[PDB]
Amino acid sequence: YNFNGRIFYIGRKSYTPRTSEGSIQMVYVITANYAEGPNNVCPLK
Amino acid sequence: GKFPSNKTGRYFNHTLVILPEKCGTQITALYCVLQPKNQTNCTGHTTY
Amino acid sequence: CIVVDMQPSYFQRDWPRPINMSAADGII
Ligand SMILES: *[C@@H]1O[C@H](CO)[C@@H](O[C@@H]2O[C@H](CO)[C@@H](O[C@@H]3O[C@H](CO)[C@@H](O)[C@H](O)[C@@H]3O)[C@H](O)[C@H]2NC(C)=O)[C@H](O)[C@H]1NC(C)=O
Ligand SMILES: *[C@@H]1O[C@H](CO)[C@@H](O)[C@H](O)[C@H]1NC(C)=O
Ligand SMILES: *[C@@H]1O[C@H](CO)[C@@H](O)[C@H](O)[C@H]1NC(C)=O
Ligand SMILES: *[C@@H]1O[C@H](CO)[C@@H](O)[C@H](O)[C@H]1NC(C)=O
Repeated sequence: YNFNGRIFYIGRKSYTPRTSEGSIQMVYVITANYAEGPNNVCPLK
Repeated sequence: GKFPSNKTGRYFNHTLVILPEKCGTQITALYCVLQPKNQTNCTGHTTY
Repeated sequence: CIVVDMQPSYFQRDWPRPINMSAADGII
């Protein structure tokens, strides 16, 4: 691949995004930062 | 990357630019794709 | 589009102001 004028040897491999019946299989990564200041983000109670 | 005039200072994807405006009273921040124009001594051709 | 003059020879006067830690100049 010629990106910007430089040679980059790459490789692409596909995969099936969803199951046969039509359910999309997600992956959700959640990173929560506990800092020393006031905690703004809260669950709604 | 490099300009077509073999110079340095071209950014090939989304750039963040910080610009002061209105006699130094407003500070703006644009995150936009910066495309070179094709005019004489204006980032186009072999003369830059 | 606009013809400009580029000449960095006049742009080399130094008047340096180094970082003074005792005043916390660049402390975030
Ligand atoms: C998170 O969101 C859900 C959905 O928006 C909230 O659940 C909803 O809670 C209200 C009141 O607690 C329910 O209203 C009630 O509905 C029944 C009929 O369904 C009606 O007879 C009552 O008079 C009242 O209006 C609503 O149905 C319910 N919805 C669902 C889908 O459960 C939930 O309270 C939220 N969590 C919070 C705010 O902490
Ligand atoms: C960067 O710019 C190139 C120019 O066409 C474009 O193909 C590429 O998708 C851009 N990068 C991203 C992450 O979109
Ligand atoms: C920029 O100007 C200085 C001043 O003469 C010079 O020493 C330097 O080589 C120049 N750099 C480029 C990339 O033209
Ligand atoms: C740093 O600032 C303090 C406060 O004026 C001064 O006393 C000290 O000499 C400064 N240090 C240097 C290296 O300039």
